[PDB]
Amino acid sequence: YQRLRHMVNDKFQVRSTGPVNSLTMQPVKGRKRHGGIRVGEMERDALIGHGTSFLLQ
Amino acid sequence: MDISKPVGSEITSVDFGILTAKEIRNLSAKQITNPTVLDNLGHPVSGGLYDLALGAFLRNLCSTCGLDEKFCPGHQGHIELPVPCYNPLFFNQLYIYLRASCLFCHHFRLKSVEVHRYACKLRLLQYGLIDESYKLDEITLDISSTLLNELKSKRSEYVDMAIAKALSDGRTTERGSFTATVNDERKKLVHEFHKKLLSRGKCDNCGMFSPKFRKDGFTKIFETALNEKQITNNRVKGFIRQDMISTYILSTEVKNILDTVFRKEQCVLQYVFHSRPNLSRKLVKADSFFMDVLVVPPTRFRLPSKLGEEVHENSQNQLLSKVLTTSLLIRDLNDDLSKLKVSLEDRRVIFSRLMNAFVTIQNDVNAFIDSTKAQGRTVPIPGVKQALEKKEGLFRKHMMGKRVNYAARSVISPDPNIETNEIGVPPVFAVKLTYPEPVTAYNIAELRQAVINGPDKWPGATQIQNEDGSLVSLIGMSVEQRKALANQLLTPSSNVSTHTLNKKVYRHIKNRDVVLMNRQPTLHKASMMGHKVRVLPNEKTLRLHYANTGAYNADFDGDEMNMHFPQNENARAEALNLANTDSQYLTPTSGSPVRGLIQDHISAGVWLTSKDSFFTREQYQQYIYGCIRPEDGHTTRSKIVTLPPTIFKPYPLWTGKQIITTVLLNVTPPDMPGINLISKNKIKNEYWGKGSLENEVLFKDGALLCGILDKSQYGASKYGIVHSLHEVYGPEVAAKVLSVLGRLFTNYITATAFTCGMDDLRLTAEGNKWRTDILKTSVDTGREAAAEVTNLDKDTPADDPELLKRLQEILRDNNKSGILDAVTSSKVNAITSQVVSKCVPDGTMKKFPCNSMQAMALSGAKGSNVNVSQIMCLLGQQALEGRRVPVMVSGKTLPSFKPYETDAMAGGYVKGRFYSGIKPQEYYFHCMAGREGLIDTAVKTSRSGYLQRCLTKQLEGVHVSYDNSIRDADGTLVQFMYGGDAIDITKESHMTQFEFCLDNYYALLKKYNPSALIEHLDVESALKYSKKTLKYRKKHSKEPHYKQSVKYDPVLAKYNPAKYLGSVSENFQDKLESFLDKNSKGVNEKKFRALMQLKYMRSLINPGEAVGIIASQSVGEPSTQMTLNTFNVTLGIPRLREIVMTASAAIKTPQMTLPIWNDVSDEQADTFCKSISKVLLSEVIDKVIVTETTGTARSYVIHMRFFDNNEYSEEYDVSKEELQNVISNQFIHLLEAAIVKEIKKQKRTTGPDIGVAVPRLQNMNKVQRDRQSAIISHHRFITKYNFDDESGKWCEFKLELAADTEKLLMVNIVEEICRKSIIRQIPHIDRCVHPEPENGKRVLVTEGVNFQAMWDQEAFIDVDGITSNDVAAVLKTYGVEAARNTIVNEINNVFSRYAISVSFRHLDLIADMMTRQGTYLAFNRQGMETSTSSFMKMSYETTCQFLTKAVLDNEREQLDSPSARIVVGKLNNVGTGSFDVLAKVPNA
Amino acid sequence: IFVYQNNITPSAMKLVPSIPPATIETFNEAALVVNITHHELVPKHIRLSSDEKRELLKRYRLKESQLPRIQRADPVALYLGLKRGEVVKIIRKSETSGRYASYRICM
Ligand SMILES: [Mg+2]
Ligand SMILES: [Zn+2]
Ligand SMILES: [Zn+2]
Repeated sequence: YQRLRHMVNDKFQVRSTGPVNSLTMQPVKGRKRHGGIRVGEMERDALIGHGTSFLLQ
Repeated sequence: MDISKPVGSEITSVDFGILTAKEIRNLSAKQITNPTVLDNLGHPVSGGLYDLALGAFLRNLCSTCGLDEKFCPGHQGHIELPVPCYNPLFFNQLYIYLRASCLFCHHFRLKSVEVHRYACKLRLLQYGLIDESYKLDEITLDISSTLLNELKSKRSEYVDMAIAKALSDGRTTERGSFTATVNDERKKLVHEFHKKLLSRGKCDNCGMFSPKFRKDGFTKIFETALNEKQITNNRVKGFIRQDMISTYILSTEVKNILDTVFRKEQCVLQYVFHSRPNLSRKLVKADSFFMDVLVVPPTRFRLPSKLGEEVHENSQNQLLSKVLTTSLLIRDLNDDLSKLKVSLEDRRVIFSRLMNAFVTIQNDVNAFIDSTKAQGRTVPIPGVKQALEKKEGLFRKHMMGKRVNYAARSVISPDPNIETNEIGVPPVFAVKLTYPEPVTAYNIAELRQAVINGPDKWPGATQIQNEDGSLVSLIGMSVEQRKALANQLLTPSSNVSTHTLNKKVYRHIKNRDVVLMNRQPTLHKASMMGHKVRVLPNEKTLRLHYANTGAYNADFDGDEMNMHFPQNENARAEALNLANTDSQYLTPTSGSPVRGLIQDHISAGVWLTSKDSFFTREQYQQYIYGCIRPEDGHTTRSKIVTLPPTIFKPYPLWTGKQIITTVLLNVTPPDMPGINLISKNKIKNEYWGKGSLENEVLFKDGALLCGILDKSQYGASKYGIVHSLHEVYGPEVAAKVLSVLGRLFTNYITATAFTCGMDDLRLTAEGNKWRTDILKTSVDTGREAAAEVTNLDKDTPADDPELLKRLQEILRDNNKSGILDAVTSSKVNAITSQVVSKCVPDGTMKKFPCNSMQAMALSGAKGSNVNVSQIMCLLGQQALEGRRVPVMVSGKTLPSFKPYETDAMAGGYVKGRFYSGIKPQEYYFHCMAGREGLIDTAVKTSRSGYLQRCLTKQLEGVHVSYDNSIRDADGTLVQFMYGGDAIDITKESHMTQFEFCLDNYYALLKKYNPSALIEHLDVESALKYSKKTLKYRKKHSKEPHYKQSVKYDPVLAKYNPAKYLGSVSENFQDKLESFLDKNSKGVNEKKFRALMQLKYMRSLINPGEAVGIIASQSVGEPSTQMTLNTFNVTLGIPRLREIVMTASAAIKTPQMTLPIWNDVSDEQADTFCKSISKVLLSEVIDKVIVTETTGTARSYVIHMRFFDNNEYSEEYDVSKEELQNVISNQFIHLLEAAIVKEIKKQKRTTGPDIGVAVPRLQNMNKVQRDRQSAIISHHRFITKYNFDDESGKWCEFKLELAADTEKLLMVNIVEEICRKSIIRQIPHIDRCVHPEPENGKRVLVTEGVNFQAMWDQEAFIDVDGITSNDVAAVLKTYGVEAARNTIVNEINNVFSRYAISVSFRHLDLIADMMTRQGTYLAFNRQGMETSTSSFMKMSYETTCQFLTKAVLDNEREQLDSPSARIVVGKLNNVGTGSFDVLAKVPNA
Repeated sequence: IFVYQNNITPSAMKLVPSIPPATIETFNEAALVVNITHHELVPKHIRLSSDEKRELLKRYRLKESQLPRIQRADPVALYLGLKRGEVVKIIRKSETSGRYASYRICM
């Protein structure tokens, strides 16, 4: 057996309330910087899909 | 968001308009005049971009609101432009109005009556009355002013009456009606108006010509001088003026021209610039297109970017400073202009100084707004347009999508010990993720502990929010302070201004919380479900159960998942009742399950439920409690009930199937009866020995009495045990059964393991003998097939010289090699199938159930019989891109094999298996085929990302209304009923499973409790009507659809399905009645009918359901499975793109399906195919001999040697007479034109230019004589023309050229014209073929589209059944409803080919949306143009362009589209937002 | 109804909507060779009365334009001789519900 060099849990992160960009006032990008997880257009579409308006809000 | 902080005011609508200079000057906090930003020392300079009046900056307080950098919102300032500038966004519009106006009377050059006609039509369109706008054109009486003014009066009278009449009724409000079709009619008119405006040259009011205005890329206009004809026209029309009493043009001159024109033509422009009536009564002024000032955004949005130590200057400040430098310079130029003047004459310099001043400030203004409109600087700084469209754009990157708080990301790890509805949360996340829990009397105990525990001990609390609004962090505090604050949580508020409020505790995420689990890409809503938090100690990864693997399409190969922690109870309720896992058992794509156990559990079940599996009292009870724990609420009886043993004497023993009975007996409700189901297994009875019935899965009163349980029962498979339980007992019970079975099989695999080894891969000595004997016949097959394709009798030897020459002919042609490959492959694959059928399983040493390799393939746990056969028998023929192994120019497939080897092995046929090993030749061939697949995964440009994105943006608003109809975001009707029956796909499964429903009558009657509904519905109205429609339907059964009765329409059209029992789809009605007739079986046939009627009632789609998104997700998500290439017509994503994304009128493969009659034979149809197929001259010619002889004149003897007359007449249906006409009329005229063109090309360019660089690579009859003489008179170069009239085999003609024409390549010239000459062609059709009858229907497939031509072939084709794939062509001839039906059929063909089932309810919705305008609109920028929401449009693409169109319309965004609501932070109107919640209060 | 053979003069085509309330409809005999409403993909289109339209707009609380559209120049719309505002009832066979009644407004 061979042990592969990669430590897969390198992108392991958690954010409650971290720093925000001045213009958008939205969580700033950066795992180590206590950054936010992006909820993109597809996740927006999925939250519209369930008809779950408060989850989207 | 704080629930303690409610908001009383709300934004209901957004109005788009232009800021006036006067407006900006008043609101401005400070006038910006200085280009410098900082004074010395470091303080902001007064009158600069960093002035403190624009807000708090550099630890200084704001000089306007006085607040610091945190609380100061920032303030807008202004730059005073020394000269007006064209606003870049509205330059194109002001340009249109400048070119359209007269420079003398200062009216538009179009006649006043024509202008008034547009103003009238546009006023009527402000209100929703299109019919009236067209009826205005009917109002009709070089024409006198007294007559034309009466026409304007009569037209204005009709407009005032039509508005008032519609205003009296509910046709239009005072604010005016506005729909997409109304918008389409407005957009058409405003376009037509500007087109008519620009077309007029000479002014229709005063006959004088105006000088034409030209433009460049940048905002700058020039005036082209008039021609002498137009200058003399100005002179003769100069006297009539008296009785009434290229050069650059400055911005001021243009503004002054438009100022008067916008005053004089105010009436039409009032309706040209207002989408709805102008209730504000504002004047439409020209200065809206001009900028006399520039607003300076607050310092807050122009802060210098800090990256580590370096503080970088803001790019907007840089562009603004540039505008400030130019402004100071023009102020000096105007000051010097003011000084001096007596001395003038040479005024060409003062205008040149002015032109520079104007073009410089304009460029600086342009550079700030839109950089792609400014001059090139030696990458430029991005403008505000560029800021809104940087990449995807501000709307897409920061509004439609956002980075969020209270969220975590981690690699997922599998876990069978957690519930199927749970998520294993690491304690790392649990101590950081908090919920704002308000402290009350009922939870003071729970939160006091959390407060004491603090932020590092779970379950704790990171913070405490007091009722005054302040926050107290528990992070730095010791156990002593935390204990003190806990005893201060429920203290009454002294302040009366906050007595309403109570303290909040920001408590750690507990085991009762909801979380949103997300696995990207989120192709369908099942990839974003709600999970129950289960904090697992000593964990560093997110733990997920195997039942969730399918929906997320997540494999534990180092995958990552996003965890979202919603922060309020309304968001909690949604994640627990709507988006929760259990409510996502069935996908809306096909209504089939996406939840079930995956591998060990399937293999465990086949063993546990096997007859051989017995268990003692101790063992049996252990397996029960092992998976069912009453303390964890798994039971429904508060005491574990146990069945008696199946064996009493000698020893008490329980069967394996009894454990499955006991698990159901403790998880299903006691009040309801046991499940009754007769299903089947994946494992055939033959495997379980003689006379076994172990394939028949039998459940009688919730007891497994026969058959084992496969992937077909507790996997994500339809009509299995879990699905049957889901239908009878609900989603919560099915979830419990899945978790219970999941535990049972995990525990069973721990006590009784499952393994795979070499013994499972071996064949017996008998079985291996069979393998070698069948594979012994494969040696002959190679040469046999090679002798068949080559056409050689008695089967010639492998080393035959004629055969080897014949195989070479095949090698050089791609088509010929294809015939050889397909024949040899089919023959060797037949030998493969024989080996596999004989050896597996009757020849395997170890056999099922003990052969685990065999077991896993049969159970559906993992692998198939194909993989099993490659392991134990042979790999077979290695197929490469539909064919065999690639062959070299030498005829060798490898250097080891003989050239043109007639052997199966040489072609890639592997006789070897993976157990015994594969030979090096076979190894290399396997390497080819193995890699071939990975190469396809690398070269696959087709993506379902953009296809789904285009559908979702146009369908987001589309949902189910409370009136059961499918309505868009703006209230416009898309469908009158979902799929025409209003059924939820996630319910339409057992609705036709009548036998199932009958066997579970009392179970379902208790489920669909009618006792609490009988008083709310009608039991006869619809049922009576259903009989009346069935009566008229049976009367016209044999009659065609056009002759069918239209007296009574469907029962669903007249009676609400949720209020009238019996208002069911005629499809369901026919199916239900047919079951009661064909099956005569204490349940009556009448009481069963009522239950099924009630089941349909309870299967209705809920009002609010986002059927739009669901439809696009149901077309998008499975279109990912068709990313692979073809194994003629366009398939997969490219074909789906031709329909949905581009709505192409020019399809790649246009076809026509012609249904042939019964009276037309197979020979007659093939003759008919030839009659329509395009015939070229090339197709009938065998040889062309050109005898170039130079004598006296270049003589060219062109002899056309065709194929035999009977040969081409039987192969193309072409006569000798038909050949004569084409050569004598078309071919010679085409040949003469080609020779003349070649003579010119020879004399034009003598050769390429040397030294100059070229672009980089990367005896005759009397009748014959009259015919020849007539052709000589019609052709300038021919002398002779003789054609075979008797036999019809040749055509000879002599061509005479000049002595100066010299050398020419006639053969190549002739060749090219022959394949260009058409003998017979039916317009737009290339070839008509005869394929195999499709599902029993005799049809002909055309490679072209022309209906009118096929209409003439009524004797052969049924003109009422002529199908076509081309949607636009169908729409043009047969109408919108026919095109609509073509869209639903064609999209279905794309999915049916890849064996993917998509509910027609989705396709019908998509088609209805494409045909909403009566045309064929695609899901793209073009189709979207006719949509109400400008915000939805802005968040799709060309944000500034759609914004410009919105401002010019003076549009009101009603905030009714999902996109618009997200933009303004309003709650989405879909699902939970489709209503309002009001509280009932008792006191008056 | 005026059934022409090959083509109509552009000057003659202007005389078509010149005499209201009388309406003139032109059709090419080559285009009338086969009836389009007889085709399997063309459902039964029925023109509704001013009262039937009035009732439909009430049941669904619709505004004329808020409905699915049929072009005034659509082959079926030209066949039934539809005018702007006229609502057409479409009885279409579905492979989910069977007979289904949908509607379209001619604009
Ligand atoms: Mg996998
Ligand atoms: Zn301030
Ligand atoms: Zn004029």
